[PDB]
Amino acid sequence: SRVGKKLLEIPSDVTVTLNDNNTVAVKGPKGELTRTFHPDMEIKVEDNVLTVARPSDQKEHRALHGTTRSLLGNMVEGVSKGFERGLELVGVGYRASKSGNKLVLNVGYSHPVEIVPEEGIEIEVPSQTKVVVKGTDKERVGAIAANIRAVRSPEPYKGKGIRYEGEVVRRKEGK
Amino acid sequence: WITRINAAARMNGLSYSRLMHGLKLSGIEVNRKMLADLAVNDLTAFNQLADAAKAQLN
Amino acid sequence: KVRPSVKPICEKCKVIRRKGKVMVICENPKHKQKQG
Amino acid sequence: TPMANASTIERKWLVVDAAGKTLGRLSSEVAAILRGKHKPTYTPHVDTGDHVIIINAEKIELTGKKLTDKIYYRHTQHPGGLKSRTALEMRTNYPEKMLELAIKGMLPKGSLGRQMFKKLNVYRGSEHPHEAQKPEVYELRG
Amino acid sequence: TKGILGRKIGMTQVFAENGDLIPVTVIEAAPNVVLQKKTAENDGYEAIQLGFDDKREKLSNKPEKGHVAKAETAPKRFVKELRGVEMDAYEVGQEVKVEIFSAGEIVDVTGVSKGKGFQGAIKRHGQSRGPMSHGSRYHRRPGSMGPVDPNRVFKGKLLPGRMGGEQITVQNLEIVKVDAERNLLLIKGNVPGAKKSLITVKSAVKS
RNA sequence: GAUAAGUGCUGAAAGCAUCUAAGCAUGAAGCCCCCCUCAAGAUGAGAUUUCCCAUUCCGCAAGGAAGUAAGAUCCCUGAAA
RNA sequence: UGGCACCUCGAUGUCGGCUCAUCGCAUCCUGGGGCUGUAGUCGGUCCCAAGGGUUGGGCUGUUCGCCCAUUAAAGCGGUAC
Repeated sequence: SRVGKKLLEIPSDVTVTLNDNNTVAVKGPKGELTRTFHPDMEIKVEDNVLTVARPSDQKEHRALHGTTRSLLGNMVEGVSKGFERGLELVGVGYRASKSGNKLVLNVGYSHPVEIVPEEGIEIEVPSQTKVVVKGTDKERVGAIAANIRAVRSPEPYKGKGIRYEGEVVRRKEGK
Repeated sequence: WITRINAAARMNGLSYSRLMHGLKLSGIEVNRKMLADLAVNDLTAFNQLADAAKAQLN
Repeated sequence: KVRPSVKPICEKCKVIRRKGKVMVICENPKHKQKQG
Repeated sequence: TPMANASTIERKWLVVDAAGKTLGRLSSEVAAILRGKHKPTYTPHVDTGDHVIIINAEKIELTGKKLTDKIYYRHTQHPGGLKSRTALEMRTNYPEKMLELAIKGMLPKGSLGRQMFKKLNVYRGSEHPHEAQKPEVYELRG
Repeated sequence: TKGILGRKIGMTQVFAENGDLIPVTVIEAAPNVVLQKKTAENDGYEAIQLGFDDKREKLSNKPEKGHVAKAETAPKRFVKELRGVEMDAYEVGQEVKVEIFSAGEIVDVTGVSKGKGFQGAIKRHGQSRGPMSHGSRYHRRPGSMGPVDPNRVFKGKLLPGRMGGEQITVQNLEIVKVDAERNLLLIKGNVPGAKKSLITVKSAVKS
């Protein structure tokens, strides 16, 4: 009933290398995922299943415990397997092909929308309406999906624009 | 006078206030500040009084 | 939208302290309030 | 009968490293050294201090939220000309005058104060071009 | 970038291929000789000096003749720098002519305007008169000098004084024709300065 | 380039949630640059290139006098001033 | 706007025009946003924003006001009218 001390299994079959306190190099088959973890915290990478150690205090070290452990778990899982995000294109013929690694949108704007993808990330286009972004880092995938949806957000008077693979959009009715 | 005594005493590992308390507490040295400064500007006699006070400060 | 008397109205309303300022957020759009 | 001094003064060169020290918690002992309060031959009208050189001025630090709180105003003489810049850009772009302003603020006013300020030296980076004077290290009391 | 300098002759007209009249100004140019080169390590920045319109021997002293010894030319009357150029393709003693400019290029021109002497408020700053009838005794004079509270006059009040004769720049001027045989340039428009002055002709840097 | 009101990403304290407490973004005719002009009396008086040579007398001493070199000015003809 | 009364001096000349202006933001226009009882076109209301801009005449009255014709707009206030 508290994640900060509640550890979970860490096979860490990847080449998890623990450098000095305020840095960890979690490398594996997918790639190299490195990040400094809170230095003030007592990092405990022991055997295979590692953990953190809340030293003292009430309102900050508990938060550090939870955040650092969640970051470590997400990094470990990412360096072994990735995660994707779905975005829909329901609307009036808003097409989306894939010109090379880059993609072009065909929404109501007179000029076409060009989006250069950041490196390391992957985009797949099964259909012009379905865009799937894949990667090994949750933050980057979320940021790219946020940008894509911010290109043309939906509206409350009709179903158009970019969605989130079934996002709950609240619809209004009016004259 | 007080400023010069303070500098010389700090050279020895003390403060002006502690040195004055120790001097008045030990053997009642009734030397004023003027002759203390003369003994500062011509020291190695100033230091002897400083260890005299350090002895009684404990 | 501002209402310097911040106070829950909806049954799902929650009180948050973003950036040292009292906030309320509800799923109904007509409920956001900032202390100030 | 007390001995004043004139043309019998002797100066020295001291190097002070400002890596983790607080801004105003070393610029006061530096000012005291500049004025000359640490010599038994101190005299109030003669400027019996000595030179100091400060290196690594880029590593000084503040506390709290002062990196965005403190503001420096330099109104010119024209109407409406009140300029300002925050402490963060002051440190990233003008560290030398950032330290010099504080040191000058804690010094007396008049011709003697201006000479005492003249005997200061502030540098960025780690090296100084004064090896001919053969300076020596000084460890501040803190 | 690029540029040379010369004198200015006068004004005239030119009928274009569309039978359209356009005013014109004439620049004398003549070959320019590079005299020195400045480097980042030696000087702190990159530039080239230029020389133009040599003068006779009696009008130059010994340091001047020593300076132009390396470029191997006669002493010159005008010298000025020009920053931002490609530091290669330039040697000391090399010649630079009018061909560096093409017919349709855009240019900025810099000079010094004519002097006007001691001028008054109405002409110097374009202020207004007072009425000239109805029992008025206020015609061509500066206005009030501010409020009462400050006990002083602000910095920035506008008063008569010596007017003109400073440095001005006019940008975005086209070139009409290039006449290499006489070393001529034909700009379109007006240009600051009196006749027989020194005019800098540099390629446009946007605006 | 950094931001205001805003919109956000992953994320705990609080097994959920959450724009934030770690961290990472976007965002104005405001702000700092980009454009034009003045600017080393900036007593902190800055830099590069080229010329002239280390004369003669008094004074043990610091110094004090006299002709000069490179270079200027007085004086005269004028205005693009 | 009153109440009350501290520097009244060979006085505490109070209001409108002319010539020159400067500052505040509690924003008239222009820039960026949240809600709507916002299908769009046009709106309403609330935040962030002080860089620039913000009109010619008739009527008698010096004042206050009423009108004619424009414009993106014809903003409130302090500086001894």
